[PDB]
Amino acid sequence: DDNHLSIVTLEERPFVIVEDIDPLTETCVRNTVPCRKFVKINNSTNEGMNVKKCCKGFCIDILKKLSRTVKFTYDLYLVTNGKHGKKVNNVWNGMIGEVVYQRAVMAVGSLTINEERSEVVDFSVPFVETGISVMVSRGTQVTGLSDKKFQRPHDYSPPFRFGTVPNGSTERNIRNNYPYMHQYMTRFNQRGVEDALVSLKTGKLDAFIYDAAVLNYMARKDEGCKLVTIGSGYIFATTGYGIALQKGSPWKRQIDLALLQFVGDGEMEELETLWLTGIC
Amino acid sequence: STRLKIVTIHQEPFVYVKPTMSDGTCKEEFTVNGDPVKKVICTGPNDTSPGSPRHTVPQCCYGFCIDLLIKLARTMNFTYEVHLVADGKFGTQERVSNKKEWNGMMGELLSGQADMIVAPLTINNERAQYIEFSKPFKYQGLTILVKKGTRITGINDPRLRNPSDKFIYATVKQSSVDIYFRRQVELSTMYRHMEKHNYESAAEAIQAVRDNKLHAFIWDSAVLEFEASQKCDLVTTGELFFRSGFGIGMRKDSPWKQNVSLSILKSHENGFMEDLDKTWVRYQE
Ligand SMILES: O=C(O)Cc1cccnc1C(=O)O
Repeated sequence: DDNHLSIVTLEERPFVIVEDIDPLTETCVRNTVPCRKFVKINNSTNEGMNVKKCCKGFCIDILKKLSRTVKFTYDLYLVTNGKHGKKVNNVWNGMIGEVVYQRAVMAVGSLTINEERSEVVDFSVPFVETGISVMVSRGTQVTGLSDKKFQRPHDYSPPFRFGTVPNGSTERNIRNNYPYMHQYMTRFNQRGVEDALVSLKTGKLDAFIYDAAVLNYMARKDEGCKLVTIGSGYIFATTGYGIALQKGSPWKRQIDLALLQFVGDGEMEELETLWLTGIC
Repeated sequence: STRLKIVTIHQEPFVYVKPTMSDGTCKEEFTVNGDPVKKVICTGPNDTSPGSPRHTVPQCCYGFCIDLLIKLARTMNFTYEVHLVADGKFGTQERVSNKKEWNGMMGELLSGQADMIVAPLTINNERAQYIEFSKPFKYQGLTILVKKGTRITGINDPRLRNPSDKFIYATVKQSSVDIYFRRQVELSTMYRHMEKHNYESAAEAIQAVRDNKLHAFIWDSAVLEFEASQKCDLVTTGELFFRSGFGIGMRKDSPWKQNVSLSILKSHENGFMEDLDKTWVRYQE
């Protein structure tokens, strides 16, 4: 009971991957774990139902290890109110909000550690390195975020076309650090990573600014190896993914030590090889 | 209350250590960007040889970690005094008897000779059991330093995995790399090779590679890549074969720990850490 924890996650391949459950068995097989998703009946009601799904990927493998090593059981669910975490009128949504408002004991997923999130949740040690990277077509001449094509976009004719996926740690950072770039960028907001890669490949976008761990993976997987991150995969505002816990959580110490043991004993490299490899 | 006792260690480019001038102050110098170099007085032993008395002397300290300390002290409004770790070591737990004991900066933090470690101090399981680490102020890893001309592939090179006395490699005693090779049974063959040749300090190891007395030095990538950028007879090979971060070290009940970590995050996010990288780490090639 006290050892059985509500845990929240969010699909973001390859770190978390969501598949439909076998209708004939209603059982998750192979390397997957049960994860449920509250799905609305209609838009004129608050009624919904929990749909049984199955989850796998790099952070799911981390969760299974933590569950075995720290000795807990869990009911994993997928967030439905936002995504990673954003503060709206001083109210947190996404995985962060689930934790802040005690609907989950922890958030396990591709959850970026930053300062304003750390004011409302406790984060584990980082277990995957990330930050902010820039994806372009190969040969695009852009030094980085501080490139003048980004900072002073209208100093060029035609101006550089570049966007991010809004409402996560990347946009929060750009808004705080580069006001003119941020207000220029918003017209190029992309609904998600797959849209952004299509926009790049078809010439609708010159650059895509986003989470380094996801972009570096998408680069290694790109069909034909045409899309690259700048600076051989350079990262601005280096940070990592962390497990988010409630402030003062008594699980933090054992989670931290477990993750550090996984790193120290080489177990993390096996997961990286399993989930994060590509032929570019 | 009291001024915080900061313990650090000599380790360029994070911590430079130089003599004071005659009058006991530190010489005015200017960075690659033209800005004054912030120096602090740091007391430390002048005799660093093993088994000798450790009577201390005022010296000058500066570099990436000293700039970071200054930013922390201004941000959270503490005063401080800096000293160099007496035994010259980062810190491991060793058997004494059935008791165990921490040496180096870890030992000083735990015994209260220090209140905060500000150093290129790797975060690892063994130390986290005893002290509190900040979120990493620097992400890096391990790589391998060799004389130019020496060809080895990396951590899986047969001259490392099937070792002989013809090709000697080593790391620093009582360091996180020492712990790493002792911890993993898969690395035990290399561990037993290195335990005959480990050096008291990184600078001594690096010099032994220049003098063709050490064929390979396994050490932190933030340090080795800086050395390879200044000494063009030395190179790294194989890229990072393990990834780890440096964090600030405090006792688990420090009142400062939440605000230290938040300041580190803030500094990654607003470009301060990048500025430090441009000033101290990445500027030559
Ligand atoms: O980087 C973003 O803006 C969104 C994002 C993308 C991948 C992983 N984490 C996040 C996050 O905000 O936690």
